[PDB]
Amino acid sequence: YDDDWQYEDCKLARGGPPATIVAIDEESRNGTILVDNMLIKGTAGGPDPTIELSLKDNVDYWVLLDPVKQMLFLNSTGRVLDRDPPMNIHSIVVQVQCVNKKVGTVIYHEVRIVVRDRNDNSPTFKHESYYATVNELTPVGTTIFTGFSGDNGATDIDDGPNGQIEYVIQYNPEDPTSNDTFEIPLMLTGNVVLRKRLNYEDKTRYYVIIQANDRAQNLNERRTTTTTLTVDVLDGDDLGPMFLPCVLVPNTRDCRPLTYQAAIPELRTPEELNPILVTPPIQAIDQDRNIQPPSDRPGILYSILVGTPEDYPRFFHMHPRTAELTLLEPVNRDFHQKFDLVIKAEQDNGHPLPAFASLHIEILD
Amino acid sequence: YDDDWQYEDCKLARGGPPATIVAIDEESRNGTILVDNMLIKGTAGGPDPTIELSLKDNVDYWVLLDPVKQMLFLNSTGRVLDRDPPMNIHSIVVQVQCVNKKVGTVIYHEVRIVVRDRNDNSPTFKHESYYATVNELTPVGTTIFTGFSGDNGATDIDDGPNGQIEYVIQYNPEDPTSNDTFEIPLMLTGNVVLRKRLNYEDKTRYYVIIQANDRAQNLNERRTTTTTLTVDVLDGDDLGPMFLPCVLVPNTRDCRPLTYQAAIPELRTPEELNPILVTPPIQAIDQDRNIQPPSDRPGILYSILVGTPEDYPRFFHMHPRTAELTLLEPVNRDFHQKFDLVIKAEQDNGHPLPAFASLHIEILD
Ligand SMILES: *[C@@H]1O[C@H](CO)[C@@H](O)[C@H](O)[C@H]1NC(C)=O
Ligand SMILES: *[C@@H]1O[C@H](CO)[C@@H](O)[C@H](O)[C@H]1NC(C)=O
Ligand SMILES: *[C@@H]1O[C@H](CO)[C@@H](O)[C@H](O)[C@H]1NC(C)=O
Ligand SMILES: *[C@@H]1O[C@H](CO)[C@@H](O)[C@H](O)[C@H]1NC(C)=O
Ligand SMILES: *[C@@H]1O[C@H](CO)[C@@H](O)[C@H](O)[C@H]1NC(C)=O
Ligand SMILES: *[C@@H]1O[C@H](CO)[C@@H](O)[C@H](O)[C@H]1NC(C)=O
Ligand SMILES: *[C@H]1O[C@H](CO)[C@@H](O)[C@H](O)[C@@H]1O
Ligand SMILES: *[C@H]1O[C@H](CO)[C@@H](O)[C@H](O)[C@@H]1O
Ligand SMILES: *[C@H]1O[C@H](CO)[C@@H](O)[C@H](O)[C@@H]1O
Ligand SMILES: *[C@H]1O[C@H](CO)[C@@H](O)[C@H](O)[C@@H]1O
Ligand SMILES: *[C@H]1O[C@H](CO)[C@@H](O)[C@H](O)[C@@H]1O
Ligand SMILES: *[C@H]1O[C@H](CO)[C@@H](O)[C@H](O)[C@@H]1O
Ligand SMILES: *[C@H]1O[C@H](CO)[C@@H](O)[C@H](O)[C@@H]1O
Ligand SMILES: *[C@H]1O[C@H](CO)[C@@H](O)[C@H](O)[C@@H]1O
Ligand SMILES: *[C@H]1O[C@H](CO)[C@@H](O)[C@H](O)[C@@H]1O
Ligand SMILES: *[C@H]1O[C@H](CO)[C@@H](O)[C@H](O)[C@@H]1O
Ligand SMILES: [Ca+2]
Ligand SMILES: [Ca+2]
Ligand SMILES: [Ca+2]
Ligand SMILES: [Ca+2]
Ligand SMILES: [Ca+2]
Ligand SMILES: [Ca+2]
Ligand SMILES: [Ca+2]
Ligand SMILES: [Ca+2]
Ligand SMILES: [Ca+2]
Ligand SMILES: [Ca+2]
Repeated sequence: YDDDWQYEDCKLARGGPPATIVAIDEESRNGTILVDNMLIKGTAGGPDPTIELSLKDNVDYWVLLDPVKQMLFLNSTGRVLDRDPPMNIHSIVVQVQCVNKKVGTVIYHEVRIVVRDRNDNSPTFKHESYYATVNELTPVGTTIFTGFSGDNGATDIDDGPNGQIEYVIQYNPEDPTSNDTFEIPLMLTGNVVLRKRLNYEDKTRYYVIIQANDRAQNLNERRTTTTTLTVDVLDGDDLGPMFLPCVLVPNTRDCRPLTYQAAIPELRTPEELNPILVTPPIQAIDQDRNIQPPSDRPGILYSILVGTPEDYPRFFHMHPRTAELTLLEPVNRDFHQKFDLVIKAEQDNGHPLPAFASLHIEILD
Repeated sequence: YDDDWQYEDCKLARGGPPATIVAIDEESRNGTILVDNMLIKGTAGGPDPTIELSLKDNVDYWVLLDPVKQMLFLNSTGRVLDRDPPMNIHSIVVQVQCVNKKVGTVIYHEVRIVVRDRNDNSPTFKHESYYATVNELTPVGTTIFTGFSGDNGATDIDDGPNGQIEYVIQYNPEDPTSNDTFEIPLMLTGNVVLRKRLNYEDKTRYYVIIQANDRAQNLNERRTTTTTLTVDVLDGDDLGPMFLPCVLVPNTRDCRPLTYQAAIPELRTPEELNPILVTPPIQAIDQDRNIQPPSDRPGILYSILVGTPEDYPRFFHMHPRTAELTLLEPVNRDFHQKFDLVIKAEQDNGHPLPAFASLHIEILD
């Protein structure tokens, strides 16, 4: 038991916890009052003080004390009280030491100054730009970009909601359909989902403007940074062959074929006549003009699909890769005056998507 | 300093660490020798022993001691020394207590029996079966199933390689193309990737047999469990309309249209004649017969694409949704004897994939 602790000098004349806890905003002005009055019993002033007050553990001298008023001030001339990196000052803790002069006892009064975050930083993207490719056959609802994952996206150095990031697509006045074609359903991840079906024939590149905004409680205080995600559409196999030559029908993408022509002298043999010349030459090309890589491009199979009269298979053979037409036996014109055949060109990859053209063959007297 | 510790009795007559460390396989027989000889100096036998030996900390009585031979045995009658759950006995630790009888000193000799894992457990799948759906337009290389993720896959309760799981596709003799169509490139995840392009018209369900095997060092000792991943293909919009009626060309999927027919009496007015009857009625349907959901199904647009003579737009109008044909002005047969028109039916969804049919119109005297 000690009689020296029975005094009230050096003890706090307030309710609450032993620590004196206060809060100020980061980056507060020099001279900002931290504690207006410590409320420590006793007097440090006068010619016969009963107490002596001083600061201990005043790291980097952030706090100044007036021992008579028992007032603490922020010392920040020439510097900034930054809560964010690189400083990371989330609180300032110091001790007010009080000595009771009558008996020499010492008491420390902790002071904790909580430094409140301001939203003084904007999101920064890891990269200057972002890029994705998407095959045009990709179904709607496919997640086509995850490139903000694993901190490759945006970071904000503020605390709490001030540092939380939401990714949102903006309307792009320079590419008005991009915000209709793509969506970010989960703001917290920034992953981009295909919202509308693509068509390589119509549009092959999109500029998707993606903002990253912080979540400050006050909308007027939120900060925003933008990036562009460039999406290139890759040509997919949604179209089949088209015969050449063709004429485009005005106001359409339908390039219609001609009727191919051939003529066979009656009674001459295949040895004499083959190969049978067709005018213009039968050819077709894939309406998908930029399939990559080249090894994914299909071959085209040519055939005589149907024809009139229906005995044409007795007389004609078409090479399936070259479309070369050969005669199989001599033609007696008493029995066979002409043929009208339908030629098919289709892909050899299980997705035939055929085109059709007519071939007229005259038998000559 | 104590003279009582200057004796060799109760100390180990061997090199190595203070703990006596040995290993046995899990599930070892009752009576399995754990330590053949503790090598403790002194004699516990005879009528004047210099030491006394006993076991301490013998949890659940797994160890038996012969104090004279200094031999330890496994006590496992009626039970199993299981290293795996539910027992989880990875080691057995007991103390051999030695008392030096001349001076009463006590020394404990730790014995650690490491229980080695056997590969006595097979992988178990969380679920009886697994299921995925895949739109047929999905590009090759798409990861189409991740359903083993987050422990929804297979678990093995053995330790180390004995408990590691590899997921591998097996050839399915009941569905021989499924192991060609899908692949698991990362054995450790079991995620399934589309390896070959789908076609709903050809195949709509696959049974993919997926084994989960453990990684026991000896192939003969590895354990395997199988599951089936059922994959259903969803019909996608890769095909356009087809006109009806049609006749299928033998050995093909090409259902060719007829030439539609109409006849218009000369000089009668549109009021008198409309609508112009076409035989058979012009109709088309989507060659994709099971697009889901119904709201994704496109409408069909009908039009007169081209025609001869080329003044037909002065005379005829086709309703784009119903294909109804109307006359726009009376027809003078001195100037117009017949028309041969090409009708197009295409989808209205930006992927027209058109079909074409002929329409012959006679002007009647
Ligand atoms: C900074 O604040 C302290 C405390 O009020 C004050 O003593 C000092 O004069 C101030 N310095 C300047 C340059 O204003
Ligand atoms: C105020 O802070 C600055 C920087 O730490 C320091 O140089 C100065 O000595 C401090 N002033 C006082 C009165 O503690
Ligand atoms: C895209 O931006 C425009 C203009 O702000 C807006 O009308 C439209 O609703 C947006 N589209 C989507 C899918 O949000
Ligand atoms: C089990 O093993 C111990 C130690 O060898 C032995 O004493 C005991 O007889 C054995 N019990 C049976 C039932 O074999
Ligand atoms: C052997 O283990 C069983 C099960 O713990 C126990 O009942 C028995 O008492 C033990 N025997 C000895 C000799 O310790
Ligand atoms: C599928 O299984 C068969 C038979 O084992 C085998 O020939 C074929 O190579 C396998 N396919 C793939 C893609 O591994
Ligand atoms: C693609 O993946 C994202 C998640 O990364 C989903 O949000 C989306 O629905 C799609 O499955
Ligand atoms: C920055 O600006 C964007 C709009 O461009 C807001 O969404 C955000 O709240 C912040 O004010
Ligand atoms: C991201 O995009 C927005 C809108 O174009 C710009 O305001 C910003 O400067 C950044 O380029
Ligand atoms: C990203 O880049 C696009 C142009 O490529 C801009 O329009 C946008 O403002 C952002 O800087
Ligand atoms: C997406 O990336 C392209 C370059 O690949 C840029 O041109 C565009 O501005 C956007 O950043
Ligand atoms: C789908 O996603 C898996 C990983 O989950 C990849 O292994 C695969 O290449 C594809 O991108
Ligand atoms: C179980 O059986 C499979 C083959 O079906 C092996 O891959 C595995 O090593 C284990 O022996
Ligand atoms: C998984 O599939 C394999 C092969 O069909 C079977 O052997 C096993 O019983 C399980 O059904
Ligand atoms: C999974 O299920 C299929 C049949 O649905 C079996 O063939 C296979 O053996 C496994 O049991
Ligand atoms: C995949 O799932 C189907 C049922 O949806 C089963 O029929 C098949 O055996 C496999 O387990
Ligand atoms: Ca700051
Ligand atoms: Ca801040
Ligand atoms: Ca911020
Ligand atoms: Ca294409
Ligand atoms: Ca193609
Ligand atoms: Ca076991
Ligand atoms: Ca085991
Ligand atoms: Ca195992
Ligand atoms: Ca389809
Ligand atoms: Ca369709």
